[PDB]
Amino acid sequence: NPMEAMDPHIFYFHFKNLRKAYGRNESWLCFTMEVVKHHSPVSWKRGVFRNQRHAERCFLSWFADDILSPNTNYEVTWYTSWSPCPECAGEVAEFLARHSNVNLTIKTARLYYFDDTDAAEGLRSLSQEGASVEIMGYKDFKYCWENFVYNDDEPFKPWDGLDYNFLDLDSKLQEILE
Ligand SMILES: [Zn+2]
Repeated sequence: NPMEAMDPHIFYFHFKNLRKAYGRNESWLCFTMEVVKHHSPVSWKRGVFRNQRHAERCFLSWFADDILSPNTNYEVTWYTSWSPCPECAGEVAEFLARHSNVNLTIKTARLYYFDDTDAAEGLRSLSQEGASVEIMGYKDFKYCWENFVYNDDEPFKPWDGLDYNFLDLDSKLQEILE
């Protein structure tokens, strides 16, 4: 179901942190995962998810059906193009509350297009369930380029406005969470 990496043009298009930019009708989810008991990690998995159900649900389906074992722990990290929608966000926090051997860190390139108060709550329900929510910065984009993109060993070229858009996004995110 999931992919290993994505085409460089899909990365630069869906992961540009232009807070308000339509054309991104899909939601992409880069993930990395560490499976571990009570010592060091005994395995790991990374990959990419696209919308085809949202990309969030395509993860939880694949994850539960193929990976989740009751006597093992999971350190999951998400890099999403759009921040998770209210419906998926609630279904993740419900998963998080029932599965304590899973910890999630969500980094998003963007929040939402409109100021939906609905969406700010799902982002809060997530945080209340122990999940870590943050806005992707230069280092996160750089990390996704090197790990989830067929980059052909080309450097990550940051776009104009990266830091400025992240700054406006991290501001709005912090107000949501507190
Ligand atoms: Zn969603």
